[PDB]
Amino acid sequence: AFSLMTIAVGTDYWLYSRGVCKTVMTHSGLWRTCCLEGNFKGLCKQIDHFPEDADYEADTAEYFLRAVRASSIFPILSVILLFMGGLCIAASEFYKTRHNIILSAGIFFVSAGLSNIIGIIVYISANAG
Amino acid sequence: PYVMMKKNHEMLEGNERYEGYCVDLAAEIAKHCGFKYKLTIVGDGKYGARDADTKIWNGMVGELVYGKADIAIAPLTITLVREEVIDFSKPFMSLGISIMIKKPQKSKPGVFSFLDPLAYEIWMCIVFAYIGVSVVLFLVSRFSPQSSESTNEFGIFNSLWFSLGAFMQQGCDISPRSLSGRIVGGVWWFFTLIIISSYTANLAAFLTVERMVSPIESAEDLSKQTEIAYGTLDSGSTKEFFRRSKIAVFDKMWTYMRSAEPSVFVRTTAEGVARVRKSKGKYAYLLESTMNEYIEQRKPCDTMKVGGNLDSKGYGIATPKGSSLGTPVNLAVLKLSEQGVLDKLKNKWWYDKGECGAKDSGSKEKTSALSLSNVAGVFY
Amino acid sequence: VGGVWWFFTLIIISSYTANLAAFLTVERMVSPIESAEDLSKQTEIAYGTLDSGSTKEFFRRSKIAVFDKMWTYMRSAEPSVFVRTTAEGVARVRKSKGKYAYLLESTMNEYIEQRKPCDTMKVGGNLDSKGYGIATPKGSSLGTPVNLAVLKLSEQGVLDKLKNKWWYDKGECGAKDSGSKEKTSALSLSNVAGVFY
Amino acid sequence: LAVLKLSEQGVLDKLKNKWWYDKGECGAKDSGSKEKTSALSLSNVAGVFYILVGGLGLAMLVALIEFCYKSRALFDRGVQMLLTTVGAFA
Amino acid sequence: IMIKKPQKSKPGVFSFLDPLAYEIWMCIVFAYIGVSVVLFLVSRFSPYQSSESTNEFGIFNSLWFSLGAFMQQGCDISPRSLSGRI
Ligand SMILES: NS(=O)(=O)c1cc2c(cc1Cl)N[C@H]([C@H]1C[C@H]3C=C[C@@H]1C3)NS2(=O)=O
Ligand SMILES: N[C@@H](CCC(=O)O)C(=O)O
Ligand SMILES: N[C@@H](CCC(=O)O)C(=O)O
Repeated sequence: AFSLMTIAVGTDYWLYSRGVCKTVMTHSGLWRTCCLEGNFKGLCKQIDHFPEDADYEADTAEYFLRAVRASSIFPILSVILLFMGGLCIAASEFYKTRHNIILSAGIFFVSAGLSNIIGIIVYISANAG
Repeated sequence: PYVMMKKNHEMLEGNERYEGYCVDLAAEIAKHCGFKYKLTIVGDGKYGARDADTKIWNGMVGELVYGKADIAIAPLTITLVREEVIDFSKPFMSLGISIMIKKPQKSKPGVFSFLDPLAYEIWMCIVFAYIGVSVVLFLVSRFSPQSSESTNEFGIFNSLWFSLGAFMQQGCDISPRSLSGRIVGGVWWFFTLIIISSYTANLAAFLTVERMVSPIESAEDLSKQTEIAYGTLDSGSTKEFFRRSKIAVFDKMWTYMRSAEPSVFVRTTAEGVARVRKSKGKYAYLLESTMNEYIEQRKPCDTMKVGGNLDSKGYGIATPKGSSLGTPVNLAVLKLSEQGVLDKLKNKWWYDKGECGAKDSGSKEKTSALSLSNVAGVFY
Repeated sequence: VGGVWWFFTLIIISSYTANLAAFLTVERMVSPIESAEDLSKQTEIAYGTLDSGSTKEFFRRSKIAVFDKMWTYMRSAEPSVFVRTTAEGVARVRKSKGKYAYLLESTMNEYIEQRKPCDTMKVGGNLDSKGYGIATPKGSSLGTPVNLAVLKLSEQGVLDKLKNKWWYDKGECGAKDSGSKEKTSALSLSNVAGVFY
Repeated sequence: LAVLKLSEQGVLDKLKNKWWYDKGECGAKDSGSKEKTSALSLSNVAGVFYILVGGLGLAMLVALIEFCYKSRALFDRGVQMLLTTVGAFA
Repeated sequence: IMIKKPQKSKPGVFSFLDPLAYEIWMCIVFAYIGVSVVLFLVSRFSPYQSSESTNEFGIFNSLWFSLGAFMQQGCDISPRSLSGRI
């Protein structure tokens, strides 16, 4: 489980849409929107939540969604909690008989899915427009 | 189909070289009038209308006025400019100005069409949330509390079956009875009351109208739009209709006909048909209804007529002024019209080539039942 | 087995309650005879024609077999199917209550249907076409200025505007222009009566 | 005299009807009133998925604290009689 | 007056609670607490082995019956008295 998050954060074929690679299909990702099927190809640029011609100023609901999307805390949280559950389940070999440590592990796995599942929801929410 | 090229032209000879509506109608009138006849084709391939400063007609009637041709049996519009200097017999076919546009796509409902009123991100996020709930309702109901963890009936497999029971709203076998068990059982109940109701509210929306509404069928929006350019045949009586408009929307039609860059007037009708097919909504063509009938009755079947006719003009058998044959010609047409001959000829060419042959007028009523083809998916 | 039959139920039942109040108030139109072929398969209703008429002289000169049957129906029919005026043929249809048909010209049958009481209906396509023309004696001097004048009205749409004016400004029945507009009502017990049965 | 003579015939109004309507029309001016239906988007129903996950984190919290309370280890009949006394007063 | 014409606003994250006004959702919650106390009151009311705990409806279960009855979901328990079924 710890592999498939840290792969998915550090890879960038998240979305197949059409958009500008320089500033027209996109090798679009969670951090770096990249581009395929163009005259220029293989250049990956930094993504940008845009305040220039924004049309969401003084929104209560969007200003929460801008922060959570482009600073993707929830898939980052879904890595660390999945990593923290990995250390408690690694610590059952040595320093065992504590008999509490895998519940402390297993809640961190279940939490890491609840972090992961809402990281999908904020991702589908923001890119729609 | 007024004159069509016969397949065996180089085999056959004379008037048998051609086959068409007028070719049949010429044979019918020559029986009743009793004259030998020899068909020809105009060299212009055009309709005779007037030159600037010259009045010399370039087309069939210019071959008819000037002693070259004797009888003109053709889809020739009886307009005032022609009849003041040629004769017409009484008309043989009724028609008017009408529009050809491409019906774009058929797009009947697929077999998994019932899943449509929710998007496929939602169904994916439902299944993720269904697993996400049922693992949490397991984890709560199985802790260190003799074997008093067993007092909760919720293993994980009863947990998947509870939340499936709560989602499909088909009741449930048991119920959580802890405090934190009833929280997850309560929230998932509030979840499924929104989602299943958002399904049934939106599926009522798909079950009245799921089709296409025609963009320019009112014919005043057709004159309106600057994206949808509209044209007609050059030196055609449709163009000659709008040059003397007295209706205000028809006054605006001629202005964009005049002020289109480049010329939307196409050199033939068949090339004008092929322009709208290439356009895909970008261009419209204006043509006669009986000329727009045969376009629908041929493959690729993607041409259809919107609105009624814009007017009511007619076609005529044409003769020169003072042509002595033209009066038994004129008595022939009233004989052919009453004997059902002309309608039978209007039948034959315009149905038997109904390769498309659909006659799909449409079940217009929005109070129409579900069909088994619409809900075939859940049985699969 | 149960889990799929649940999801089967969720789709079928929610599709059943989609437009259910509409189907209990369909308000169908029956239209028992249309499309002159089906005049000849349901020939028991009594046809009607005008005395001294082109509709007479058309069916007197019958050639098509569907057209020949309906006149050879009317000539041996009892009593005399002919009426002396249009107001006699219209009124004979209205009384007989779906049992007497009258075959008549397309524009009067357009006109009668528009005018209230509006209890009649124009069904079927036109079985031919024919024209009204302004007429002069053979060899009249006025024939040539009139013959040029007919198109000269028609190319301007004057005749069409005069046809737009007169056949629409008269008595309009309610289901002709604004009868398409709809509304909702409570369910009546005559709509749901089979469920109580 | 000519201004009214146009205006009483509605000529000026017809000329005002002509020019301000025949120009460039935006789509939501005449036929923008017409409506249509579409599938629900997840941005439309997103709060219900928040509240579900918002409830699941809460339920795991309360289930944890009843374990920390029970692994560590109470009303009195008198103090609830005082508590129903103060609550009735307020 | 001319302004830059605004964008057509998306619905909020609480768009589910829009078909019923704010004044009703407060009175649905108030009717919920009102029912579950009365359903707690009617049963578990000195019946005459020990009759004081014959019914299964505590205060906490009777909240769960009324929450279950509102969400169109069946529950395990049922009132089972003439005054409690009302
Ligand atoms: N079937 S059709 O509409 O092509 C059609 C149309 C017409 C036909 C005959 C047929 Cl078959 N003949 C009539 C004729 C009868 C008299 C009235 C008009 C001319 C002389 N002209 S029409 O009304 O234009
Ligand atoms: N039949 C028509 C063709 C051209 C047009 O439709 O304007 C004519 O003779 O004028
Ligand atoms: N208008 C018709 C009247 C007779 C009929 O309707 O048949 C005619 O001139 O002959």
